[PDB]
Amino acid sequence: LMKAVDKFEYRRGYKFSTYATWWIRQAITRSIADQARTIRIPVHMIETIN
DNA sequence: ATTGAGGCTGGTCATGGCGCTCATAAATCTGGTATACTTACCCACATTGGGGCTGATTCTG
Repeated sequence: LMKAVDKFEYRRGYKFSTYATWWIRQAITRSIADQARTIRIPVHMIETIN
C-alpha cells in the first residue's frame, strides 16, 4: 500500500482502491512465493507448479 | 689371484591419455509494472502471590 501511494495519480479520475488492490495483491503473492517454504523455490517455478 | 663376458647400475627420446584452463550460450534466476469498484479475523491436588476485607492500636471532632 505504501508503494502504491508513492505512485498514485489522481488525474485519471479512478478511485484509489482500484490502483491499490493490484499492488497489495502483488506484494502479498510475492511474499508468499518468497518466504513461505523451508526450501526456497523461484517465482517462475512456483507459478509453473500452480 | 688375473683377465674374458653376463646381469645389472647409471641416463635418451619422446609418448599418451589426463587435468586445468578459455570461451560460448541457452536455460535459469531476479526486478519490475498492471487503473469501472472490492475497507475491523475467528483432570484432581498443593503451593505462592495479588487484591479485598478485618479487626485493633492511633488518632480525631
